[PDB]
Amino acid sequence: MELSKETNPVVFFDVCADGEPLGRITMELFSNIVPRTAENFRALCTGEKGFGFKNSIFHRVIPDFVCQGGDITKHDGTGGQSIYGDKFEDENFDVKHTGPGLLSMANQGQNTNNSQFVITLKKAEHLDFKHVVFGFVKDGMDTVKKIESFGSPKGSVCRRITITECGQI
Amino acid sequence: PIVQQMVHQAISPRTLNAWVKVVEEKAFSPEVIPMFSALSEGATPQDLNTMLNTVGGHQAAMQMLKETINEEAAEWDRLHPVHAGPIAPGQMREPRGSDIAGTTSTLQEQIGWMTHNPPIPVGEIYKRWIILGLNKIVRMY
Repeated sequence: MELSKETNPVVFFDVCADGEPLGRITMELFSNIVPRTAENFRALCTGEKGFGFKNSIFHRVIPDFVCQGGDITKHDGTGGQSIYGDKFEDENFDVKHTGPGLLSMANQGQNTNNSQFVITLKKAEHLDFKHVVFGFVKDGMDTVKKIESFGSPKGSVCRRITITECGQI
Repeated sequence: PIVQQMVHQAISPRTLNAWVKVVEEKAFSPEVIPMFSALSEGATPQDLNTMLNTVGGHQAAMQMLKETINEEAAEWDRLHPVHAGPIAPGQMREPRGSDIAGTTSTLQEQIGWMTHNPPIPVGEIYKRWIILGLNKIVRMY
């Protein structure tokens, strides 16, 4: 990826499925393109604002599409909370959904970003101009594929997939 | 309405005329409800609105009907909270009460929900709300 930079923040998720370790997902955030959206995600990984992704789950997984999580308030897709509020605006749509392993903001329409996010499992151009892409999986796509295997077409998960540890490297 | 491949057609003037006839002639009769059901086979929310809006007068009755529709729409939202996207390929966003009532949804969305596999029969759901409202109006006389 040619958008990558050494000065961009790097964060991680350690993921477990019903207690069984799945490994670490390491992500670079495009602060060079979307600093506000990147800063939200970074802060939620560290939990420095008093809340974050620690012990949140992947509540929705659709194979060959997305692994979705980050609902830190309701843990089912109905909630979420950013460092800027329970809603903040779409920063830009510069980076497109060109392939797997991209980080993109979940939302309920225009300017409804909070903490919910997606890791893409495939190119998803139909999300372009609608969801803000703000990073990519630098390492541990094997962990993302393990998460994918517990999903279903309608999004239901057959295991409790918890972010047991997270932070910034 | 949707007719079966499932394809969309605009509402027929004959359907509208038949509805206007039963509303005008046999106003506040119990048999308005079965006639409403008979004339709304495969109807979209758009079609149902077109039927209801074609009637001139009876605006106090329409206001009561509107109030019933708003209650059922709010009840739908109470029981069906919104889940965050993104929408997967070949799938639909979740309809809100106002989408079922044909207020905030597009025709294409209405068609999309009704013809999806599995479907969300927004036309039928809205029909139940309307029939509930029609029953209230008939009940008080």
